This record gives sequence, C-alpha cells and structure tokens, in this order.
Amino acid sequence: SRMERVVRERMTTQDVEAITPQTLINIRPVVAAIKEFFGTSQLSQFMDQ
Amino acid sequence: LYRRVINRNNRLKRLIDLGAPEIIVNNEKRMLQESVDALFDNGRRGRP
Amino acid sequence: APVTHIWYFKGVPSRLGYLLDLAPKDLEKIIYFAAYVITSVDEEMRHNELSTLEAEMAVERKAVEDQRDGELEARAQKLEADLAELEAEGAKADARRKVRDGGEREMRQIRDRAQRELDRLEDIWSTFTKLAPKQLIVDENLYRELVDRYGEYFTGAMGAESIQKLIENFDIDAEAESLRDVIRNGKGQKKLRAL
Amino acid sequence: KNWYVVHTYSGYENKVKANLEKRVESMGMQDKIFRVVVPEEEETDIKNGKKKVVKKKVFPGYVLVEIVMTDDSWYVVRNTPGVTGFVGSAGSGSKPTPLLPGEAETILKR
DNA sequence: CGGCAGTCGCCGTCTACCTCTCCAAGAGCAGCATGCGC
DNA sequence: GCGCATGCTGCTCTTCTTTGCCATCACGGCGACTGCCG
RNA sequence: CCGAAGCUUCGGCUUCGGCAGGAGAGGUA
Repeated sequence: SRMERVVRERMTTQDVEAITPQTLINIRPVVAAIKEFFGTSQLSQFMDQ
Repeated sequence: LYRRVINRNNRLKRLIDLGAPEIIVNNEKRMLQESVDALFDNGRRGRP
Repeated sequence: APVTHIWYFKGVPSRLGYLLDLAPKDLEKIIYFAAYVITSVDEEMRHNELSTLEAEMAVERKAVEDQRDGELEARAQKLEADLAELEAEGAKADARRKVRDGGEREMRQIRDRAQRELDRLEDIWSTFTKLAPKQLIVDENLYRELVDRYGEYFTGAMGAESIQKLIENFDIDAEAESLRDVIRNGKGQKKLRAL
Repeated sequence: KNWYVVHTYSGYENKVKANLEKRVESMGMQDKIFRVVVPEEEETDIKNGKKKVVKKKVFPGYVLVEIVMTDDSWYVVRNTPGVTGFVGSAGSGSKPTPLLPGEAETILKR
C-alpha cells in the first residue's frame, strides 16, 4: 500500500513517453516492512534450544 | 527537545527582523509555543 | 516571544482560567492563534462620542439607501421603456407578464444586498456598543472592521502576549472582595463557583 | 484570484514549485491555479571573483501561490509531494486566509 | 435562569534476580576534478 | 590551449499531520463541564 | 580513582593513558 501510494503520486509529475514500469516502482517500503517484522517484533521470537 | 526550541527561536528572530507579513510570524510563534510545550510535557496536548 | 507554561493551563482545573475567569476552550483558542480577545476598551470617549458616531452611521445608511433607490429608478425607467416597446403591440404579452414577475424578483434581489449591508452596519454597531475586556471575538473580518473604523478607544490581539497584558492589568483585591461578597450573601451554584 | 501562502519542508521549496507547476499542467486544472513564486533574493556572496551565492530566502519554508479556492483546488494544492499544509487557517481551519493587496504588492516588487 | 444527566478525561494497578536481540537512512546542496569540445 | 559540463564527494541538516493514515485501550473512582431540557 | 614510567629527601612530586543509556521477549522464587 505504501508503494502504491508513492507510484500513484509520482505518475502525475513525470513526462509521458518516458514512463516505464521500472521508473514508477520503489522497493524500499517493502524491504523496510519485511525487516521490521522479522526483527523488532513480539511474535518472531528467539528460539530456545 | 532543546534543539527544536533553539531552531524555532532562531527562525522567529530572523523573520521578525526582516519585515515579514503577520500571518507567517503568527505561524512561527504558534510553532515555537508548541515546541516549548512539548519540551515541558510531551503528549499532554495533541499528539506525542 | 512570550510563551505559556503547560502546567498552569492544561491542568484539572485550569489555574490560569480560574484566575482570569475564562473557559479552557477560550484559553486554548486564544493561546494557539485561533481567535482574538479585547485586552482593554476605553469608555469615556465612547460616552462622549456616541452621538457623533450614530450620526455618521445614519448618514452612511441613508446614503446607501439613496444609491439603492437610484438603481431602482434606473431599472424602473428601463422597464417602462421595455413595456412601452413591447406591451403596446403584437409582442408576446405573456413574456411581459413573466417579466413583471421577474421584476418583483428583482426588487427582492436588490433588497437582498441592501439588507446584507444594513445588517453588517447594525451588527458592527451592536458589537461596538457592548464591548468589554476579556471578551473573545471570533470572525476576524469583524475585527478588521472594528480596528479600522474605530481603531482607537480599544486594543487587543491574540497569543500569550495578549494574555500577559490581561494579567498585568489585573486587580487582586477588588476581585477578592467581590468573591467574598458573593459567598457571604448568595446561594445556588454561583456560591459553589466562588468557592 | 488572491495570493495564498503554503508551508513546505525546509529546502524543498523549489522542488515543490516545480512539481506544482507540473501537476497544474498535467492533472488538468489550469483555470484555477495561475502562478507560483518562491520569495527570494540574490545576496552578494562572492570570493575573489569566484561567486558563492546561496539563494537568499527571505522566508525559508514558504511558497506563494495564486488560486481560486474551490473544494478541488484545495485538494490538489495541499497534496503536492512536499508541502506540509496551508497557513493562516483560523476558526476550525475551514478555509485559508488570503493575503493583503499592499503586502502582495511589496513582496512581488522585490 | 436553573437544574440535569451524560460524558470525557485523569489517576492507580507487589518485590528481588537471570538470559537474549535491536536502537533513521535516503535525499539534497554545494565544492570541486577531470574529461571533452571548439 | 582554455572554458564548460557532470559526477565523486565533503557536509550538514531533515524528517508534516487533510478531504489522510489509523487501529485500537481494561476497569473502577472522581470531578468538572457542557450542551440540553425545562 | 587505576596502570605504566621517571624524581624520590620516603611525606610524596611529575609525564602519559582510560568509561557505563532505552525498547521488546522469555524465565526462577
């Protein structure tokens, strides 16, 4: 959803005929969310061995 | 919390000694008041 | 610029509001730049100038009425010309009947703006009649009109700099004996408020 | 069409101006938002011929825009990628407060 | 004016000790350094 | 041979709060308050 | 305050070097 908001907001400020799917997409929010879940979270717990 | 107050005070001083319109000075004064209030008690009014 | 301590205004109760006799919502609006307040208003000039003031605004209102009836006369002669050029001959008289109805609509439309102007003048007069310190005045346009038409005889602003002025022009003794008089001979809930 | 003041992040004023012009020309609303300008000065910052002028901002963080306030111009202008919000809003912040004739004149003169 | 009842916010909710992990980053503004062109 | 242009790189901040984002928050006691009905 | 090194009259003197906050989860009495 964060990436979708970014692409929707940036689709209206760039010039046409130079718009490609690779120039509208930002990966940072997704990796940030993934690394925030798998790290500082209350449900992904340190294993007891 | 100290740095925020110092930055707002410096911007207010520079804008006052420049001949700024009243609306902008009022906005800066409101923002300085909010910053000091957050310094003394964070979360009492508005959002933390 | 002066600021206000959070402890003495955002408490339960508000010690600043208890000292100044102001609702906490009024304090919050004044402090955070959302409404004006009257710090001081001079009275002797009002008392010795009311007659001239009333004369000036009566003259202005009558001039507005004179302009309005001037437009009425111009539109009346235009409508008379239209009726003369239309009603007398084979031109559609149904159109002129609905034109008469729309003409009545036109008096109503012009009296709308006339009433707007008259109401603005009379409510400015009403506000200037009843103006006391520590009275919050919303609708900033009224403040511009008051501060330009009768800019003297009173002062006020918004922010903590305008509350410092209210605190400085404060008399502890008079309010103290006033509260003690209210408690001595009184009942209901105003006695509870005084307590 | 009265002038209005918009608050943006510090250092993003020129980018906000460019993006707002682009969204004026692209989204479609061209008869609502007319002109934008960032008040600025060109101080004499020089060093032995080698000029070093950093664009002198008289009001850092503010942008001037001429616009007719409908309920869609407020939406398009406020959601530009970089502005924080409108200024001058009083009385529950229903609508922003316009500028003054002489004030706009003197700011647009320099 | 004068009661009046819902409502909304603010206060509080046991002691001592052990082990582990994780704690703003991308964007932006100059300031040059070297390559390329006439 | 000299001037202009663009990328390594010092270098010091900057990070909001609408018509959005945001999703909620026990349980009891207490006290103002505030619109509301009479 | 500790260490290293010199002077040391044996009381000490001189040079250099050096730091310790939050959030979350699980557990024992």
